[PDB]
Amino acid sequence: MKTYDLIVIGTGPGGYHAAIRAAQLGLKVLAVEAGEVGGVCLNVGCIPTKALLHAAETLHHLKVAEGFGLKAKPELDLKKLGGWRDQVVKKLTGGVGTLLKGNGVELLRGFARLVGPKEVEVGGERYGAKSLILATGSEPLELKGFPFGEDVWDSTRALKVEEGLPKRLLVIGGGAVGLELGQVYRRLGAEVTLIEYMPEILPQGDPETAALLRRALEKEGIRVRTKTKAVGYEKKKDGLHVRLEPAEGGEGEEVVVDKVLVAVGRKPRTEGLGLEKAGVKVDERGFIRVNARMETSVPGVYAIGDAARPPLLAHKAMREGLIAAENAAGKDSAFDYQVPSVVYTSPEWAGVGLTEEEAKRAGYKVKVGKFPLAASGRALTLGGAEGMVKVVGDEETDLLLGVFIVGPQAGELIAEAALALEMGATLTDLALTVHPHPTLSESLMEAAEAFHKQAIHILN
Amino acid sequence: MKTYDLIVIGTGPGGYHAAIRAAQLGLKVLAVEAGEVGGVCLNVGCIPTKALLHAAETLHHLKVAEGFGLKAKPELDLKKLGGWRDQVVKKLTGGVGTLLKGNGVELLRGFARLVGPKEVEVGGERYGAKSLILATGSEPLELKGFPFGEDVWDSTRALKVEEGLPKRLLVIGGGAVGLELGQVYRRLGAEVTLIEYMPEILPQGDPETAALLRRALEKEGIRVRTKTKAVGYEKKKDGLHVRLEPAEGGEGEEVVVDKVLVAVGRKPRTEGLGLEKAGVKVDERGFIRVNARMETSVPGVYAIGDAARPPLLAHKAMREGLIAAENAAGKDSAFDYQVPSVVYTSPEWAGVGLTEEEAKRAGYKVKVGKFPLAASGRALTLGGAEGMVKVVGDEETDLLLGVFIVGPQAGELIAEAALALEMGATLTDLALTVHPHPTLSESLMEAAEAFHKQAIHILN
Ligand SMILES: Cc1cc2nc3c(=O)[nH]c(=O)nc-3n(C[C@H](O)[C@H](O)[C@H](O)COP(=O)(O)OP(=O)(O)OC[C@H]3O[C@@H](n4cnc5c(N)ncnc54)[C@H](O)[C@@H]3O)c2cc1C
Ligand SMILES: Cc1cc2nc3c(=O)[nH]c(=O)nc-3n(C[C@H](O)[C@H](O)[C@H](O)COP(=O)(O)OP(=O)(O)OC[C@H]3O[C@@H](n4cnc5c(N)ncnc54)[C@H](O)[C@@H]3O)c2cc1C
Repeated sequence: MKTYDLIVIGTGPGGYHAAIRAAQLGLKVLAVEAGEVGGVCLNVGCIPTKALLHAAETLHHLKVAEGFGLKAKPELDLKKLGGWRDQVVKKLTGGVGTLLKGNGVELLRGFARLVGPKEVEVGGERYGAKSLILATGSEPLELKGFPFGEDVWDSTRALKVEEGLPKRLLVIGGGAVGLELGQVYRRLGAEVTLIEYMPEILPQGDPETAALLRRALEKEGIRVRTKTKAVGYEKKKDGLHVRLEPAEGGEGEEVVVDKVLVAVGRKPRTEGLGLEKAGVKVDERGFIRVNARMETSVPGVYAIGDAARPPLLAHKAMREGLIAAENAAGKDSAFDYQVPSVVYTSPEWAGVGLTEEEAKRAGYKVKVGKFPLAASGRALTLGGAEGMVKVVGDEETDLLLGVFIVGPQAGELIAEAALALEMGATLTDLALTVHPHPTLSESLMEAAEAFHKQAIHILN
Repeated sequence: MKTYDLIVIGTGPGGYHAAIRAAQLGLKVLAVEAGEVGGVCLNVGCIPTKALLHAAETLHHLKVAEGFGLKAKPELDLKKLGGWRDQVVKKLTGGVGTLLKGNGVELLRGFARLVGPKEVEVGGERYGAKSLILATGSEPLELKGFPFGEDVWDSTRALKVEEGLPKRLLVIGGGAVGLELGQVYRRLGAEVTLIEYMPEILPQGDPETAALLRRALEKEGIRVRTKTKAVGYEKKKDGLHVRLEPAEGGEGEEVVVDKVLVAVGRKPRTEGLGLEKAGVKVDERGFIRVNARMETSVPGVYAIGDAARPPLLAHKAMREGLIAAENAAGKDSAFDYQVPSVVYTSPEWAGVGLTEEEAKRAGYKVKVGKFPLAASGRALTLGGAEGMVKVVGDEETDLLLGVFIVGPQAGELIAEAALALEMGATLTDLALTVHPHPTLSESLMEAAEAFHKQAIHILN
């Protein structure tokens, strides 16, 4: 049995961050990976999806561009697009491999399973360490009545646009994955229908900005059906006849499509991992129970990322990996941070902090400030202003509580909001910062001014 | 004589901000404008230039897009482009006019001249007020040997691309104006040579990131010559023969172009304004002398924006207008803010805070963190991925001192840095904020980690 200071199972965002940070702190690390280095985000998630979205937005904007004299007869080669997507993925996963090697981390390819609290079995061989970090991630959640197959795709299959685009696609799930892939397919020419069980898409996010995103997608032809669920389907020669019903059940309604993309969630990869042999507690949902130090019920064993707890986001997994690594190295670290969320559709949607309802539930005297991109000079110079910024704060203390953005570059602008929350910023602090003009970032400053009823570019 | 609580001369960014904020505070305001409402930024500066840059970037990106299957046969109608530029300007200036009216601000069209400390003459009529706010802005600075005319353009003329593109253009000035218009013309097909008197472009900005921008421009075919000046020219049959020399004087070198764009600076519009009749002191350069409250040598008379002092930026003028208005309303406000600066070229350049040299002179123990966009996953998904983020801080206290960025969306990312500085953030604070992945904003977080020698995506 080979021994190390730390064994990390999984090399996705969380796992490779843990391995590298642990190595920087002087630990001898072994990283085990059953598939491609880089995990879901780099191979079949964040990266390939953002790549497709960029190509789709570039194509889409050309229609807007006709407005300023740019006439074009764009021809998109899907095979070439798929090739570029693959190249981007390869460059990034290769880069992580080079990073692991350069940091002295040993990389073992195989499926790891615990056989004890501090012993892992891989390919019949045993490996041990005083610390273990479980970063096994998640997988597409299956939906009753829609088993994955040739006609029912998961997000991974949906990425392969070069394998034939369906004329009609039904997307089940109004979360980031469904919205993003849905828009990609629409912009590539497919008829797209998206259904969401909740009253509004992005159910956990601010309903107002989420609604604006839905409206933008509807304007592009995507049929969005909220408070709706898909019960099952029947395969016929003319396509898949899917039965739709109201959220709480009711009168049936049929929709016929060629393919179905199921994006209703993720399932943590914690079964068949040997956790029951190590004493690691798992909750009813399959998530490994952890505290703020990312430590499990077993001393010296940590869990991070999608396998540990929602939200299922990459930057969160990355930070959790650093925390677990630092603690495995003997430090005293803990996760207590504001986690932003972004949807990379066009316009983008981003949020961080508390929604109006959550702030109210928390006991704050909620007050909001809004700034429409229709009043943004920068948005106009970019060919059109679609979106808004909403700031949530306490009117008594002036404390900033949350920020929600819908529009171009929302994902880049939300970092300013995250920093503001981490610094305990007030709405006055946000308004007092001199944002450059003209920029989309200015909308945050103006939304803060609107909160105080003194915005300049809009009547208060 | 008609009397008001406040008279604002000029309706550019500074002027209309002062007029509106004063109105919000209950003052009876009169705003005087000799030309188009909205000033330089909205009519012949920020807005039209950013619009042209966006069109040029959309066209340019098609080359990179070919890399992912996007085939196109672009055709740019310059007349249509100019028409769009005009539409954007008209919508925004019309918007400011609507805001002034909506706020109860009286708008008088004409050229105002003070005739006394608190009295202004317009069109032969007299107007008075307890407070006066001077926001007359600036105009293109003329260069010895290059009087403006048919062959020597100022930025306003350069905006009119629909009036014929020159085969060869010489741009004098390596500031934001020269760089931006130079890139617009190059992307539109012109041969472009740009010269800068100082050793590096963007002389007051971080030289490291400024040099990367220069190199990016040179890669696009723009010939950039620093430490160089233009002495004069002679109009011949084959074009304009311009004599160049080392900035400090020396052997001459001739360059032949069809048109020259002079972008060497601005001159404050303070002559013929009646300041000598009111007792308002002006410095050697023509700027109205003001303190942090934006107060001039005459109680009750304030000056803001380009007419008051450099840097000559829109967001600065806007904030100064708010300060002046608030003080005119009886409050106690003062300008003590970090002012970011942005160049909207591709890649963009942005900076805020202290450069390494300025921090060193300030007495800080300078330490820096750098992160290359070549290591950014998001940058790769957007195609080209060139640029870098540099953070400047104090080693002993960990205090963030300055941030400089060169790359896509640099101007949108700098607001986070500005907020950080206003909040007294340390490099640790910046690194601890969980930035969304994958985003370009992550580069700031990673540059902070690099400062501490523990960045994950690059070897330290
Ligand atoms: C289509 C799509 C788009 C997304 N877009 C975004 C986005 O834009 N932004 C964002 O923040 N998040 C996004 N996500 C979610 C993001 O991908 C995840 O939050 C992130 O990958 C979680 O990292 P992780 O390290 O926990 O796990 P994972 O990346 O899943 O990696 C776990 C790794 O462990 C390996 N592994 C598992 N079990 C074993 C075992 N027993 N032995 C050895 N190796 C094992 C796996 O093969 C894998 O490589 C997206 C997800 C999808 C599906
Ligand atoms: C090509 C170009 C691009 C630029 N790009 C940017 C950029 O991207 N970002 C940025 O921050 N800055 C940019 N600037 C600079 C920015 O435009 C100025 O900083 C800003 O306009 C200054 O605002 P202001 O209110 O002080 O003055 P101005 O906007 O100049 O407005 C002054 C107003 O006063 C009027 N006026 C003057 N004298 C009188 C009088 N006696 N009576 C009545 N009315 C009078 C003028 O007609 C005018 O409308 C750019 C400038 C140029 C030339």
